Amino acid sequence: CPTLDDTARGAYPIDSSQTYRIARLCLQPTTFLVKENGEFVPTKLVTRETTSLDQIQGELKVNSDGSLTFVEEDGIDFQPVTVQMAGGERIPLLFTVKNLVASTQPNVTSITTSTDFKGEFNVNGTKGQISLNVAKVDGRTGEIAGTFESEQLSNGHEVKIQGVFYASIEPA
Ligand SMILES: [Ca+2]
Repeated sequence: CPTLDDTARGAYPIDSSQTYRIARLCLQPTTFLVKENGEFVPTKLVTRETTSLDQIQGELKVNSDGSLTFVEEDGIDFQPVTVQMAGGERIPLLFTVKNLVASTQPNVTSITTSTDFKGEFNVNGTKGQISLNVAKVDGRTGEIAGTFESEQLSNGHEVKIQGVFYASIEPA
């Protein structure tokens, strides 16, 4: 995924008289864990091609409490990934956030390094939860970066996916 400029700094103010969108959200997994004996255990990524989900986008709606809700409306729908257990079993997964609806804390006056988005997604047989932890904001450009954690049930397994993300926020 893209990265922020090395001098990126500040907060990204949110004008309550305007409406906003996520123009691009890219999720780059760094870890796939699969439940075995009740424990999420690490697996090795086998897929050599890109595993990132990119181009995710949609409105950021305002709720009655000043929180923002991101509604995914377009983007790459899924990425097929294969991971390998320690003992050699290869497991195909579809990494996705299709139909994501995710909200921030109340009283959004600016996107900062303490902003979080939490929500759920669901597509076909997968039901999932994800948290986006913003870690860096470029207030000039609307670019943000952070880490994410998702949990879902893809292909008969319970899977946790974690990684880094990049996003760009802008007025409608
Ligand atoms: Ca944070």
